[PDB]
Amino acid sequence: KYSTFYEQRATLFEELPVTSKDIIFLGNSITNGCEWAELFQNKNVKNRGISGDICMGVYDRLDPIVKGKPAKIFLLIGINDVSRGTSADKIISEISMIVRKIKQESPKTKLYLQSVLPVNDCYGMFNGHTSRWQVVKQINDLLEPLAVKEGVAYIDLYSHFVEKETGKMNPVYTNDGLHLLGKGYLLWRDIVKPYVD
Amino acid sequence: KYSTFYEQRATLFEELPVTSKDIIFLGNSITNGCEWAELFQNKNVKNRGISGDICMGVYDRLDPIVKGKPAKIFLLIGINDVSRGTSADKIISEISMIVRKIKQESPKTKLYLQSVLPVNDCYGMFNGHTSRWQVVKQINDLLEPLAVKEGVAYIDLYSHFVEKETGKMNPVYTNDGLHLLGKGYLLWRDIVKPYVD
Ligand code: NA
Ligand code: NA
Repeated sequence: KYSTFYEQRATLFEELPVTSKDIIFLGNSITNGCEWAELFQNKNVKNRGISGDICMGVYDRLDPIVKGKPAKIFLLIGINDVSRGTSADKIISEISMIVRKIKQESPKTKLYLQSVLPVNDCYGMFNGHTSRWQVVKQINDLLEPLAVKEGVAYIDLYSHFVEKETGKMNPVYTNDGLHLLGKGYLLWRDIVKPYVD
Repeated sequence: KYSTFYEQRATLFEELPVTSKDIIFLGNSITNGCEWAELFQNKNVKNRGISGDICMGVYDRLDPIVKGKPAKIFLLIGINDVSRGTSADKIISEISMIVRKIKQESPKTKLYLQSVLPVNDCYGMFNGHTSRWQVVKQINDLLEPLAVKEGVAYIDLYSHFVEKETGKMNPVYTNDGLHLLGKGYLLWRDIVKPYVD
């Protein structure tokens, strides 16, 4: 069901042009689930999220995005690779490939690496994801130095969504332990709005 | 997974305002899967689709849409009720409730009833949907008179997507027998673009 949905969205994305004014939100279902243009009241903000996507899935569909030379790319990816048992090291290594590809194909694009969001097992759903809540911090501990090493920005969403007493996502923003309710996207908007306009 | 995703999208929709200039695309995953504003290059076009949605699910979340008094509503719903074994009669009866609610809460809104799209069992997926491909025609045969009886428009997408020799969807537009590839959304755009601008 992922590969067919991936192909549906990816072939649609190849028909929608990307211009140099565009602000791209790129990632998996946490990106897919939002109406980003409405959330920011900005016609230039475009959704390139695909539910279920992994790091190499994003890498393989970069061409219709970088060929447009967009203004900004906000990237949030990785949690689905955690659910497959992939280590934080390999995930960082695959995110590094995405960063280098973008920097070489579109050097004027501003790239923003967003921290992987925390998860919570309290609702008993997506146990492949939520049982590995400790890996989220392992990834972000490596993701921020990668951003500095490559000269791109790092956005700490994690600290605003997490409960410091548990290390898991605050249940007020989620109904399944992984995805966001409307209130979760409003918090996300408040954090990244300065980077958008 | 449907009820949690339904709540995620519905609570997001309650935070996104609807204005009198807006053109709303309302329905299930076939509506959810498109970036409608990009497809028409129109900032006023907004996505209100929810994967898995049924007729009463649409009915129950009408308030944040009709309270904005939008300019146009394009509705495509029903195929998920077919997969649950519901008869065409009851589906038409529930679509009638949606039409009356919209006409009473926002009488200036132009409502466009779109034909249910054909399905195809050739890919062996979504057998609850694709095994009942004959019900699609039963619904559209009742849906067009309902549109005339209520003074709203009926848009025949079915005739452009179907193979006349089979009564099922042309496989060139789908990779699973139910959802659309990018080429399918381009055909949809060509059919309804006159009704949008
Ligand atoms: Na909750
Ligand atoms: Na096909």
